[PDB]
This record gives sequence, C-alpha cells and structure tokens, in this order.
Amino acid sequence: PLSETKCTLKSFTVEKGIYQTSNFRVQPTESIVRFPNITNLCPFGEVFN
Amino acid sequence: VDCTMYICGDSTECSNLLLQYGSFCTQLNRALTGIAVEQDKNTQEVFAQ
Ligand SMILES: *[C@@H]1O[C@H](CO)[C@@H](O)[C@H](O)[C@H]1NC(C)=O
Repeated sequence: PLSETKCTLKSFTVEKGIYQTSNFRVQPTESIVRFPNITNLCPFGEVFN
Repeated sequence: VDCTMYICGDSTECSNLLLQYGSFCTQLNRALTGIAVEQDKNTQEVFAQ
C-alpha cells in the first residue's frame, strides 16, 4: 500500500494524506445459467423408437 | 468515477482497447476527485466558522 501510493503519485516520498491508487472489484465465483422450464420434450423418439 | 468501469470494466479485451487511448479518462478520474474535494472545502468554509 505505501508502494501503491508512491508509484501512483510518481514520487519516492509521500506527504500526509489519502491517495487513490486502485479500484476494488469482486469477481464472479460461479456462472448461473437458467433457461426456461422444459416440459415440452420433443417427440423424436416417436420416430426413432 | 471509475472510468475503467465506466467505459467497460471486468473485461480483458476492453481494458486492452481502453489503454490505446493512454490517460484519456485518467485525467477525468483526477478532475472529478478535485471537484469532490472542492465540495468538502465549500462545506467547511460555510459551516466550520
Ligand atoms: C430409444 O429409447 C432408448 C431408451 O432406453 C434410448 O436409449 C435410445 O436412444 C432410443 N433409440 C433410438 C434409436 O433413438
């Protein structure tokens, strides 16, 4: 964090204060794919079986 | 404003293309920070008397 501050400010010394060095983001853990409920299974079997 | 996110964040390919413009939005993240700071200064000048 202090090195984040120093490279952000392009300095080897830092004055008292708060400096924004980055942006925090939480990344996805899992993917949710939900297609509509299927009741309408297609009767291919009526021809094949 | 997080300009990386504003333009298109959480994308490797968007980031690679945002970077072809250099500091184009970095300077705005900076300008906005300055404006927000000025707004705290205004509050202090008016009320912390
Ligand atoms: C007929 O139904 C069976 C179920 O045991 C299935 O395994 C098979 O794929 C079907 N046959 C054909 C030719 O599709």
